[PDB]
Amino acid sequence: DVSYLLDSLNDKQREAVAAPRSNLLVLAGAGSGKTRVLVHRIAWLMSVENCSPYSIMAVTFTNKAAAEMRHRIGQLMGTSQGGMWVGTFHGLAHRLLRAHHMDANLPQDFQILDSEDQLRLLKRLIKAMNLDEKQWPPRQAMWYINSQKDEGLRPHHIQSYGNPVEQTWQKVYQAYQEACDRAGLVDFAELLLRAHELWLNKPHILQHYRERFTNILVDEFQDTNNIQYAWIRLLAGDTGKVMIVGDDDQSIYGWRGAQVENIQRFLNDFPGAETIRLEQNYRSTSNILSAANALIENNNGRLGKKLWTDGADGEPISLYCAFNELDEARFVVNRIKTWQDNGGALAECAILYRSNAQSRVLEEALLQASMPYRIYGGMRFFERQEIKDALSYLRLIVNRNDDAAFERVVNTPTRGIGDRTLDVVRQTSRDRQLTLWQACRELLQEKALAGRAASALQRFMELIDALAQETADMPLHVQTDRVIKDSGLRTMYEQEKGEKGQTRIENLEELVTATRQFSYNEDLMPLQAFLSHAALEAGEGQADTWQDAVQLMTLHSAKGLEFPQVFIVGMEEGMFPSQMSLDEGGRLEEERRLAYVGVTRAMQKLTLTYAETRRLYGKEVYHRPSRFIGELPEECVEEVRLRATVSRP
DNA sequence: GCAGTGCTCGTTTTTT
DNA sequence: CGAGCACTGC
Ligand SMILES: [Hg+2]
Ligand SMILES: [Hg+2]
Ligand SMILES: [Hg+2]
Repeated sequence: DVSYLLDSLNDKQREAVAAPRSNLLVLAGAGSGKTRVLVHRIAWLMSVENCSPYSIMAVTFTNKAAAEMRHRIGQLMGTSQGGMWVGTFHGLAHRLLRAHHMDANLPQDFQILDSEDQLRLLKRLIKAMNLDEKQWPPRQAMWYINSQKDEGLRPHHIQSYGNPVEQTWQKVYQAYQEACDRAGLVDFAELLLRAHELWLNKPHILQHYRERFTNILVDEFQDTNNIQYAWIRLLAGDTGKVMIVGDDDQSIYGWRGAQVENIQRFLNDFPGAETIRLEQNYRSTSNILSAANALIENNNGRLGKKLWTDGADGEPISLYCAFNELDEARFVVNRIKTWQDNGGALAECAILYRSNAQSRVLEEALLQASMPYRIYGGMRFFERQEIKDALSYLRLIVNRNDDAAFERVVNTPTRGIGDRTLDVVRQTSRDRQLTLWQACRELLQEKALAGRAASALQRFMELIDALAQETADMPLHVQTDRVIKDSGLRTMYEQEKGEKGQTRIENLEELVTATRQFSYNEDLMPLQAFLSHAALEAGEGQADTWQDAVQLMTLHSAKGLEFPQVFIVGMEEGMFPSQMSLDEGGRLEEERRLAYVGVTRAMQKLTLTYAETRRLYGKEVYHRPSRFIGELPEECVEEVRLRATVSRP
């Protein structure tokens, strides 16, 4: 019903939800409710323009997002609403490559490569090419190769004109691929490019999709890279009508491939594409939006817009100058204690910082105050070492040619397959262009390895073959439990020293549970299905989930969240903005955008703080306040301070 | 391979 | 300043 979908929505949201089928850019301000627009828009396309759920493809970047969206779509709607592709670039890209793996030149069960895996593979290849890992860093190689793919550039496209400095990397890249392709491996970047290329080379397939997906919605468009923009464009073609939602002002992932352009490029490569601006904010108080507005104007790129609210101005924005970094912490904690002692929840308080560096000091301060908290730093579940070791065994069960999985657990736990043995193996793979496993088979046959070692290498191969069979007809969480024991991993981590050893076992226990609860769906078998899941869904950092805890994280990982109380620390020049943005650049505007984001995360109160002194790795330093703090209105601001009042008793 | 030891130098930053 | 970490001698 037309009113069912438009009544709760505001004037300009309706504009977006009810516009005619076409290409349009919905420029979503900060607390404007863009998701609500995306959800309502989709239900509108189905109910009003009467489109088939199979004609809709909403794409996001994070899984959290994909889920929130898949969830909300359901409740506004009747039921499941299947037939509708909702997911992330990588996720949807992965989906296509499975459905058309053969036409994509990929094997049945190709496996995905997470950062680590990829990083290690480069290291092995750089060495096996006799290159100085000291002056040819894998980390560097990685950046080169990922950056290359985010442009659709394969090795035979690199135009290294004369500097071997580049002609060399191309070499690495060429080997990396040759290897990956030989083992059935695909990294994140590959997923998009292979998909893209897939449409380029197979007209009928591309045709089949242009025919199905006529309604495309893309969120966070300001964070797309060149190949994603391209992938969308190619799919929309001439028929598809795409709605892109974005904020050219919250783009803060440029240092990894995000194109500030794309949001405008859309407008250019799309005449007729109108632009609906959502500027009513239902998040913050008027002062916050004021300061927010003010700040962001200082940047020049911008497509323009002013966040406004119907709510009261609210409390002013508190600024604080602390002695040193350790005082700044106590300040934040005491404001929070007050919050709490007045009935405030801890989980409604967030302390934001620019660098992970800044968390240490904050925690002790919180801990000392016996104040519960949660940090959102790193180490996802499917990235912990005990988990990857386990997965690499399952990985070997699916495909013996998974060099990455082989290299990882062949001698993990130690089973006597040393370096002199593995050195021979890794070289044979190069010279006879074979996958590690293949090479171990010919060498064994040829008896080219030292008897005792060879005997060990053998026993290994037999173990994997034995598990690949014995475990064929078992439930996923049974096969997992068996592999975790037979691999010898449990025994290894069982006897690992103290607290850490404990933690690693409790996680292997969690891996089985995750497998148990793993809900099927479909296209592939559970083990592969599950491996794909673990590679694409990092999966958080465990329990301690019920406690009312204060929220700590970097500004980057606060994007999209909102808290009544938001504390931003380290607001000083030399830290925010810092190095790069100082000695000449322009990443500065990105830094002010990051700032802008932080500011627009506050609902009731914002407290910015900085110190006159902090011990920046090494000596004491004396930073002055971020220019950002000075770019906020004087009326919306309120400076707090402690003064030495010596009263003669 | 692994336990210790001597030496970096600080990536702003996190997704998949 | 120290977490992380390339180096050997067993
Ligand atoms: Hg339609
Ligand atoms: Hg001060
Ligand atoms: Hg104000």
